[PDB]
Amino acid sequence: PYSLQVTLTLVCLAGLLMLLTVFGNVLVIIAVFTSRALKAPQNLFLVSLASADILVATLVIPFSLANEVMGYWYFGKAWCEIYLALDVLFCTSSIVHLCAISLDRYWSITQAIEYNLKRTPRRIKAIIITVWVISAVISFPPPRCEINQKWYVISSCIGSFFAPCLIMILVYVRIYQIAKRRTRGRQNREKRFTFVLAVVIGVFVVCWFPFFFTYTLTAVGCSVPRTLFKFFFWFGYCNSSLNPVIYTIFNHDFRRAFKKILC
Ligand SMILES: Cn1ccc2ccc(C3=CCCNC3)cc21
Repeated sequence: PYSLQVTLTLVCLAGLLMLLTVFGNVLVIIAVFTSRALKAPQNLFLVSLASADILVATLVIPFSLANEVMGYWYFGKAWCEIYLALDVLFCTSSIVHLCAISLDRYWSITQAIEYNLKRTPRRIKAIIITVWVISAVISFPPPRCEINQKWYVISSCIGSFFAPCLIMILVYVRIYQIAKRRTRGRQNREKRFTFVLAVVIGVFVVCWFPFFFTYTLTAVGCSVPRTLFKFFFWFGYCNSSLNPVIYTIFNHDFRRAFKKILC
C-alpha cells in the first residue's frame, strides 16, 4: 500500500490543499457580495467558478485521497459512480468557466461600446446557467474505483479542455495584441501586462494540460508511467486552488476589498 509515514505525508499535503481551495474560493464569494465595487454583471462568473472549486476540493478530493493512499475503494458503486461523475462535472465546470470568463473579458475589449448594453446581469446569469448545464451533460452522457469508452473518452477531454484551452489562449493572444497596440506607465505598463497575461494563460496550461494530454495519450494507448500520472491528477485538483487567486489578485478592486475583510 504505502509507508504510513508517507500516508500521513500525502494526507497533510492534501487537507492543506482543501483548506487553501476553500479559503480563496470562499474569500471571492464573501468579497463580490460584500463590496459595492464588485457588484458588476461580469463578476458573477467568478462566484460560480469559486463555488465549483469549493465543491471539488470538498467533494472529490477527500475521496481521491482515500482511493489512492488506502488503495482500495472502501465504498462500492454508490459513491464511486457518483465520485467519478462528480469529478468530471466539477472540473469541466471550472475549465468551461475559465473559458467564459475570458470570452466576456474579450468581447468587452473588441466590441467595447456595443457590448455593455448586452452585458446585463440577466445575460451573465443565463451564461452561468448554461456553462453548468454543459458541465453536467459531459459527466453524465445518457475493489478499485478507477475510471473505466475510447470514443467518448476523447470527445469529453477535447470538449472539456482542448476546446476551452484553444478558445482561451486565442482570447488572450488577441488581447495582448490589442493592448500592446495601444502603447504604440514607463516600461512597466507593458512589462506588467506581459506577466499579468502570462501567468493567467500559463497556470492553466501547466496545471491542467499535462493531465489531459496524458489521458488522451493513454486513450490512444501510448504508455504513461502509472506514477508521473498521479502527479498530473493531483496537479489539476491543485489548479482549482489557484484559480480564485489568479482572477482576483491582479485586480485593484478585489485587492482593496480583501484588505477590508482581512485588515
Ligand atoms: C476523462 N475526463 C474527460 C473530461 C474530464 C475532466 C476532468 C477530469 C478530472 C480531473 C482531475 C482528476 N480527476 C479527473 C477527467 C476528465
